[PDB]
Amino acid sequence: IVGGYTCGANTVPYQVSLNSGYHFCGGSLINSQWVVSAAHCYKSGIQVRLGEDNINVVEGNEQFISASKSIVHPSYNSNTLNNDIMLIKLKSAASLNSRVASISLPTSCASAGTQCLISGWGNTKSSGTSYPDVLKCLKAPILSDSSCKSAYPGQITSNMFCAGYLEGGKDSCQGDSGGPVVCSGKLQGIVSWGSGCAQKNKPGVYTKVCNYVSWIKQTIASN
Ligand SMILES: [Ca+2]
Repeated sequence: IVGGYTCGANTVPYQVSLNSGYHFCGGSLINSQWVVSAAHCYKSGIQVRLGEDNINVVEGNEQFISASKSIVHPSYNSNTLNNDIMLIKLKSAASLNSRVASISLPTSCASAGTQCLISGWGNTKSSGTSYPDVLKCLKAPILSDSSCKSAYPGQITSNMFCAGYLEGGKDSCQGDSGGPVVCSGKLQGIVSWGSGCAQKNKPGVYTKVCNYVSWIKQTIASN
């Protein structure tokens, strides 16, 4: 997260870190046994780390649980990042409490102008590299479909929305991928892609979660 703020420990209780020896992507806990992340975060050997603030210090609220199964969206295209969503089932159920909690799925899509909270352990510089140990946050609005398409000609599908600031300076970044965009208490987006980070006229691009709720629910019901 570029241009954000320190969230505060365990204030984003649905935020997870995906670990394969190291933090490599975010995710969102959607019930005691399932995480939503970005398909471009897929790899084998995932440990899901819940209840994290400092990802380099054991602070006392962590739950570390191996993935038992990963399910990349059937229609994920890694070239276009269309359908950039995956589900991860945990080998055991998380213990849910105030610091480790699921985030509600949307019943309806969000609209341009709604403010949302984007979070993660990704890069904090736009012309630099610095990776934080503690969770970072950014409040940002959803942008219009037309401004999104104008920023990224020929690239925005019906499964993508933009959020952030066209002026630059405030965005998600490398290492935030797979993490949440939460708007009025609902998971509306997944950190997906963008040209650089926090560049002028290059807002963040997010997977549009509301398009996937039917797939999420049926997948959970049969797995
Ligand atoms: Ca920790």
